Amino acid sequence: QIKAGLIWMNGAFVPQEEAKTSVLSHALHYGTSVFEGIRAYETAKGPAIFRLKEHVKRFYNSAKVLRMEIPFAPEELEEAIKEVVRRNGYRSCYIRPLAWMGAKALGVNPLPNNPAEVMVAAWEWGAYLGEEAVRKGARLITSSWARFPANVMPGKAKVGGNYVNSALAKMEAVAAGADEALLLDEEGYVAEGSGENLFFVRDGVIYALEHSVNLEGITRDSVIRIAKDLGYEVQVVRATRDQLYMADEVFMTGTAAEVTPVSMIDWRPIGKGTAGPVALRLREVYLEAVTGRRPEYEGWLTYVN
Amino acid sequence: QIKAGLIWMNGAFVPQEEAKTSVLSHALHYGTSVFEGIRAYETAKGPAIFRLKEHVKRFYNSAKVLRMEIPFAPEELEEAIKEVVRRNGYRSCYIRPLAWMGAKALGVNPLPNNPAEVMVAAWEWVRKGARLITSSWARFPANVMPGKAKVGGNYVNSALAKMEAVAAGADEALLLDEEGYVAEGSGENLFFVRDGVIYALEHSVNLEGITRDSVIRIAKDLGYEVQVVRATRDQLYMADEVFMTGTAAEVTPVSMIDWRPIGKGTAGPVALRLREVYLEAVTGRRPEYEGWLTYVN
Amino acid sequence: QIKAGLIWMNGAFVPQEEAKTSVLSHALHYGTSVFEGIRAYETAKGPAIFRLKEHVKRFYNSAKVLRMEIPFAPEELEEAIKEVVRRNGYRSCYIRPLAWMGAKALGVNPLPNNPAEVMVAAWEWKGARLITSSWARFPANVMPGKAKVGGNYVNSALAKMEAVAAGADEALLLDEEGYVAEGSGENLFFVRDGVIYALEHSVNLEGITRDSVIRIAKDLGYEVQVVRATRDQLYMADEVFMTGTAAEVTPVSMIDWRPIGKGTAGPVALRLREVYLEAVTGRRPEYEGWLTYVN
Ligand SMILES: *Cc1c(COP(=O)(O)O)cnc(C)c1O
Ligand SMILES: *Cc1c(COP(=O)(O)O)cnc(C)c1O
Ligand SMILES: *Cc1c(COP(=O)(O)O)cnc(C)c1O
Ligand SMILES: [Cl-]
Ligand SMILES: [Cl-]
Ligand SMILES: [Cl-]
Repeated sequence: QIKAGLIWMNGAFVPQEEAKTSVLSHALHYGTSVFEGIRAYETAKGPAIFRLKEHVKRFYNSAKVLRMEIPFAPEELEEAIKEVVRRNGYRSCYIRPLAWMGAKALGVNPLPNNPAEVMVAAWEWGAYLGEEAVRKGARLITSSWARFPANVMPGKAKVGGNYVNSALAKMEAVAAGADEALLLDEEGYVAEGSGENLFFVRDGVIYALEHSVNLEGITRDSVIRIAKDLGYEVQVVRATRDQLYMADEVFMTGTAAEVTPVSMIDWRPIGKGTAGPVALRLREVYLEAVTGRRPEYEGWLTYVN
Repeated sequence: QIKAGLIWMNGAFVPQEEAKTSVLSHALHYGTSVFEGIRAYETAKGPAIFRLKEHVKRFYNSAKVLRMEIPFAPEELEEAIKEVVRRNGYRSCYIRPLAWMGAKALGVNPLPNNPAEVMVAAWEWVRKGARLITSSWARFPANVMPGKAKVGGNYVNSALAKMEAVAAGADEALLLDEEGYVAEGSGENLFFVRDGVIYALEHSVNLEGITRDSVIRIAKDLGYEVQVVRATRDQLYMADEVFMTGTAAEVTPVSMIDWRPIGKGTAGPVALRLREVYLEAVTGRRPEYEGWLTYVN
Repeated sequence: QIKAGLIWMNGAFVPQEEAKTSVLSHALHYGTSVFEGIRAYETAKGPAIFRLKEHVKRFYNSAKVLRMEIPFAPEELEEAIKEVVRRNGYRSCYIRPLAWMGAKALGVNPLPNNPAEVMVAAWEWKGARLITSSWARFPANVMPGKAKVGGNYVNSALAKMEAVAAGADEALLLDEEGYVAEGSGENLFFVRDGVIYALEHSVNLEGITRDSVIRIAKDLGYEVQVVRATRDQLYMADEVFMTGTAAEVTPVSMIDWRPIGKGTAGPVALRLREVYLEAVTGRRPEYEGWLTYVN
């Protein structure tokens, strides 16, 4: 499977083969888990975790939505997140904290299963997209699956069950020949990708999409701050698929996707048909920030060493 | 059970006992009435009615939505509201102006019943925070009921929600709109605070609160950044603070929603400061906000 | 019929009489066409087309929504538009560019019909009373509301007919959720306590007149906010007005038989309208950039 190595399991690191849970775990049956996507980027000062506290804060916030009790102080989880990097001797890596309801009972109500089991795993990237691919840009296709209304699934939380919607949309997009899916909300407005927030640029202005039913991305937040620091005007608005069709540029953000320009949506080219200068510039500054080359953004980094 | 005393009835004051209307009144059958909630607070210079002008304007605006004709000039209603306070010797009181379609006919169309009958009555009138529960009743879409007006019929929705919330052990209900976003309480506008920024909910299908308006101005004067946004229930769950505003509720901190504590689980500093400046304003202790007060004496 | 005169038909001008297309044209059966509305106003320096490039850009943008191919460069279309005014001797006129899918086939899919055929035609050019329509403007995933696609106007046509039959001048469409959207072909604004409120784009077309009015309003010193609005927010507004190439800035004095403010055209709407007219007729140096002098 995934080459994670030593995994933190409820308080102590164990070999990957020991990082297993009962197949009767509530979360494996009812999607009652919460997770985070965190990255450590190598610097000449060792690995630096990007916006660790903001991600951990969201982790506990997601748990609160499910009334899930995480039996560890945020400080303990933060230490575990730094340790999973050190103990495995990783430089750059992806970190996946997970809290899930165990196998105490299988009634749909997860309360009797509290407190939640928790683990932190991390693994290295197999490959990265090169500048050629980034410039060609991602191709999106609008999904036939709508992102869930705000009173159907908790869209501000990274709750496991939520991703059945993301999985269905992603599979559909790939089957259609696209790189990613663009989900609309039930009313017909653009929501977000299967796991990425959307932005578009028109006549010099950068438009971030309102939160609506989307997750409040930390990369999105980072990109907006960076854009403003560079002197760009940033507006937050609700958008339709055809506002994106006629945008000068479109790009998406996410911990895994960083800043990814989108060159085509529903087989309709965006602007020049390749990544545009704004998205390529934002991506560069963002990468400079996460890899510790921007003193003004060092506050966002937590050095493991 | 209400100790209203002298009530202004279509032009003249009469004892509470005499303030009655036909049970064939259109409004008692079809909810065709409009009302307001106005408060008078005691100050060093006597009772002061808070934002009288704004409330009366909305009273007439609500009537317009129903194509209801109020047979009095706003100035006359304003005098009656001041008199209801004076004549009853009130200082701190709740004032309830009410215009309703009468008993001329009972066809559902209220036009034949114009002009409306009008009456004005009044009666003498935290850190733990209020507990809310999200309702199973959604606030009406903007093309179903006039959500910007205080129309009587609208409150069947509020009544159902409030009843459900209290039965569930909460202090107030939090209504969502039909699309699933947060709307407002049964009779209060909502706000939340996150990372130092105050978020006032967009008007959407909610009533444009005068207390909400007041709080925003106060917040800005204090130096807080205020953003007007649409919000989901979980954005509130993760807020540092959340509070409600309304004439009766003033500025009320909300410490818990759906049994999920908000922030520290007790009233937060921001909501408390806004409430304090608001109470200072309505009691005549803020010169910069004196324009909002109408002194009875 | 319309007194268009010489019409540009896929590259060359021909008498109106010859400006015809097969009744088997895809667009005549399935609404697969795109168009624009552009005006030329007389100025001291001759006819001037208002914001020509922005309109042409939207024309091509509308085509992209339908994956329609326009076999001419924007520059060529812009020249044709200027020429339709010159050749016909027009001073103040309405210009109607149109790109439509032809008669190559009649399967609903329009791709086999590309490239589109194109034509450019032109003709010399109290407060409105509105009634809220029983037809909702289409959701953003039902019809492309940011594009001037022919088929979209069946919705506008139905709303307009209803409004007129009800005794009003124009229709006010709500979106499916119940919020105000726009008129059959005009963007909406309202004024309350000195502030001008432009409606968010939601499912509406991004009007060029709306854009011009917002800039003018800001330049005059007005505070402008962009919001979502309900019908009763309009009922209680001090003023309500709508914008569009044909409607310019039109004040709205009544909605659903409920008077707006004074019940007559208000000062803000009337002023924006007058300043807009001054801009399009070349009397405001600050807005000269928006004009294209034909001569
Ligand atoms: C994780 C996630 C994102 C991206 O948020 P980041 O904090 O930028 O990683 C966006 N949308 C969804 C649905 C997500 O789960
Ligand atoms: C009266 C009312 C409010 C609060 O408005 P205030 O002007 O602040 O008193 C909020 N929501 C509803 C539904 C109301 O009826
Ligand atoms: C053309 C149109 C408008 C007006 O836009 P302008 O660019 O100002 O002419 C508004 N709504 C619709 C549906 C339209 O087709
Ligand atoms: Cl397609
Ligand atoms: Cl619960
Ligand atoms: Cl009516």
